[PDB]
Amino acid sequence: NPLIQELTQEQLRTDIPAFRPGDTVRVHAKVVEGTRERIQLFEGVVIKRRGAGISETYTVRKVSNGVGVERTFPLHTPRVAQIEVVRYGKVRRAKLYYLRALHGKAARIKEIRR
Amino acid sequence: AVPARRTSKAKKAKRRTHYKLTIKGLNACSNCGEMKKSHHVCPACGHYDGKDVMSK
Amino acid sequence: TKGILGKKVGMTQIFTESGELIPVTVVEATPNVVLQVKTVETDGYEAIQVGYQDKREVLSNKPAKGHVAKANTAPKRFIKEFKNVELGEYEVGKEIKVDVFQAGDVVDVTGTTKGKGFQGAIKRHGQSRGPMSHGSRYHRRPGSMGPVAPNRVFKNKRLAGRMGGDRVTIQNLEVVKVDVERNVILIKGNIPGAKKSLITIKSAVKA
Amino acid sequence: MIQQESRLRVADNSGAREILTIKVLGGSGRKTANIGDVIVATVKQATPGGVVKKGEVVKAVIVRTKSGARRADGSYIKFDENAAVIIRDDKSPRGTRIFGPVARELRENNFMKIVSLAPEVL
Amino acid sequence: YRKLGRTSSQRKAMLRDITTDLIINERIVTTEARAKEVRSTVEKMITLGKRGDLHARRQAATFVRNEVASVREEDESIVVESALQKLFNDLGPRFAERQGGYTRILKTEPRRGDAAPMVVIEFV
RNA sequence: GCACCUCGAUGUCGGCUCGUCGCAUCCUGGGGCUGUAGUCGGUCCCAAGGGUUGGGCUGUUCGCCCAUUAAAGCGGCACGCGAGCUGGGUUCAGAACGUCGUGAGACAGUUCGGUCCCUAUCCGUCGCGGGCGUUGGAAAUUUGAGAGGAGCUGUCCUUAGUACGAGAGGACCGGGAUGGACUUACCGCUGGUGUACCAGUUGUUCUGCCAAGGGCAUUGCUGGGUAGCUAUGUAGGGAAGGGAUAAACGCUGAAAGCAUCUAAGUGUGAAGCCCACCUCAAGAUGAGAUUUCCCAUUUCUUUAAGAAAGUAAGACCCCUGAGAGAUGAUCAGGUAGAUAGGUUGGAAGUGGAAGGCUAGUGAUAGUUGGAGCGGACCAAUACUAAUCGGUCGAGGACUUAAC
RNA sequence: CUCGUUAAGGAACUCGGCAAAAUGACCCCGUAACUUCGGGAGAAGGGGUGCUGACUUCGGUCAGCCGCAGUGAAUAGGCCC
Ligand SMILES: [Zn+2]
Repeated sequence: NPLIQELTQEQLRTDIPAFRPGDTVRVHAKVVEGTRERIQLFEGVVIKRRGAGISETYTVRKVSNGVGVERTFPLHTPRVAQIEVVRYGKVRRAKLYYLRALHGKAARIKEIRR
Repeated sequence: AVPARRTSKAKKAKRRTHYKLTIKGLNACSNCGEMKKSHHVCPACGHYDGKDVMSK
Repeated sequence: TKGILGKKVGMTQIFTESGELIPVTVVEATPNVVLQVKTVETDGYEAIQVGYQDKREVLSNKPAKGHVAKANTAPKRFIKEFKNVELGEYEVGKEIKVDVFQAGDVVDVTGTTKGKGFQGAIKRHGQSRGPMSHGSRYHRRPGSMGPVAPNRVFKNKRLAGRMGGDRVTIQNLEVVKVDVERNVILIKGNIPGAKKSLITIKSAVKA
Repeated sequence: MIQQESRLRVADNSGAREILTIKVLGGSGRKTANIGDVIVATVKQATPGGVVKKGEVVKAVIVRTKSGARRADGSYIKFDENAAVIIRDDKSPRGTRIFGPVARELRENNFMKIVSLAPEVL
Repeated sequence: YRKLGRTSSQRKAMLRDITTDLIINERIVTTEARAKEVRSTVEKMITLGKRGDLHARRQAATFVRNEVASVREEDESIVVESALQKLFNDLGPRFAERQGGYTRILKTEPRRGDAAPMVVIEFV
């Protein structure tokens, strides 16, 4: 463990804001359309986070044009530029897998100040 | 499946050559001399490792 | 040519310059020492005997100390021979360190696979099952043993038995990074063996 | 992964609703299809009126599966549906409207007429 | 962690009984597999008896058997100690200044009806 | 066709599982002829290395159909394989239809139903140990006589809209990219599981009651999940070459002033053959090689490759174990000590403990506080257990030659 | 052998959905062809269900609270042409 952490230490990002599963987030991804570079945005609710080290990932749920979409990211990629927390949610567990079988108003998460 | 031929005396006894008993590590007690199993309490006097153990 | 002995630490991840994610395997190799040089006049062929991983001294005996004495090292745990390397260029006492390789350097990697015990023909050989319903009594068995005419079973009829524990080499892997002050090589992909097991790394045969 | 006798919704304006897969073209014993792969299928449910009528053998390309795709930078995408678009043998939609969102892999496989009409391209 | 010939709830019953003995008796004869599993469980109880607080008491009370007494005590009454009360008043303060390792095992002999290897596990 | 063989018993077809062999070759490789312009083809010769698909209908082989493929070969092996599976079909006892018979009953006509036993002695096949040998006793590193695995193939881009051809159409020979099926490892990622991990919740019973918990109800049920084992996940592979050849094609050349690949001489030439790549291997009784370690008591049968005794180098018994494992073996250690338990910090994981406080008529909520708990994972630490001991194990033959 | 769970697909399995999985309690709404007028009928298809307070004409209804889930365990029709 400590030989691996030392090698991988110099590649962890330091500008990562704190968030939990349940919060809403805007990810500033990076797309390459031929030679062009460009930035998209992907707005949704964080539903997963499974971790320990450079190997940390999270996933975001969204509903686009009547179909639900999920996108998982590593925490430390340089191919993301920004993670912004928009709201805070009141939640009671770590994996919000029950959201993937609800729609509209049943899938509502209450807000909370922090 | 059933034995097609009976087995003779030589082949029975050649099977039975790895069918014995062993009497492994036996030492002498340090306190009372008599033989005892190593890493065990001595059954004759209740001493293990120079002290008394099966007493109060 | 180039070749070193080391031990297996584990697997991790890494991002590249362009920003791709790549799985990797850390191998640790403290300096190897050349203990003996084999030639055609003495031995009949050409090779080099290398040692790795220092050993406490209650754990060796007198013949081993005598063999390691002409090279001025501590007794070693792992001793291998490295062939097809222009001798010259080498002498008893020398140290081979990880900066023998650089990033790039397509390489071969060998080890001994993990042990798994007594296993059946389905896990051991990739054989398929029989049906699980429809009156069946033939789930997890090795098949028919052959035809009637030769009055016997042929060889290489495959069955149950002890699985794993053999040596395996994997060809054409890449060195992603070399770190000298720590004696570490990063190799792209997965390697055979368990953790703390001996690993050998040579430059590749197919070039 | 989509195999023989899987059922897909249609994300097109062609007159088909449900489709049943018959083959996974490309290879000789290939099992499964993915996002950007071509298929031979039966129309199982049509719409009253429409260029395409039920009982027809036709070709379609997969967008939008549940077990989705993986990208080189370590990130993934997954959808809640399986969907396809009926195709005209040189990759053009036989309809004029794509519904719902579409995976970005359809660019690399060169369905450029379809990436023009999708509402969102992820 | 050694299945001991039992299902999951019978193993737990058996361990909960053998560690409440040895709290009450301080010296016991058992087989050799049970004794190892029990060294682990009993020392986990003693480091809660040394912690001392209410949360530790209620943590131990999920594992120590209840309607068992351990009495060598009478000033003038029938005053009973409860084998959890002994854990918290007697055995914790005893091993105050010792770090782990509150037990020890000795090997004796195989049982007559079994040839099961037997063992004595005691405290100090 | 015959009736040698088996009547004190030799169990039929398709399917399943597991294959192996022949070549009269289905694809891929190499060629000669064409009524071969190119692109596709016809036919004959050499070639068995590898490959040769999923459904619908019938008990069904056979067959027809659908959608693909480089291709969807034909035979032998008790028409391979029931002490390995199935029992749909044929061929027991019940019942019915057409039909024959006065009748009892009958039909390679049909219909619905209908009992498949076996604890492996020997040889054989897959794995794993003990004994002795290899001529002093030991610890390691190895050469390779032999042997086994592997061996498939598509599409696009370029050469080039070039050669060819009225047009339509469209190459050889080279170079580059990316796939299908098959296979060797592995758990960082995406998932599966995870019965001594965390949480929620129903019924009833116990810890005297309240609060807080234990037992049982499929692990009571429900939501997650560490290590380990895993594919549908991730990495790699069948790369390029050399040698001798098959069909075929020569160069030089006479018998036979010419001609002629052949007799003397001299070449080219295939996915095939021997190497090249991977793994096993000196019980290869032809038992191979290199480096290092250890060096002499007592009586005589008679002095002899004699017996017996204590030892060296080294090994084992016995104990703690796991990266190993059915057992035994293998590997890590035995106080010259981190081998396993415990302890002290940490991590994954769960998701906000108990006891108080505050706001509510209450159910509950907020707060002290990312709290408490935490199997297998990571560091340190001799606190408990690896104590004390015993057993085995050399003294090196003879002949010839050179030094 | 007897049990528990399983990504994506969902009868592609086999003589045949064999064996499993799914439905299952109570209250309310609704319910076709056909018919010997009794039936068909639990046809099919849908909704409610915990806890606290107030009112309760009576049977219930309103306000509030908590969880992924309220016949929170065990027991109990699959249906159609
Ligand atoms: Zn004694």
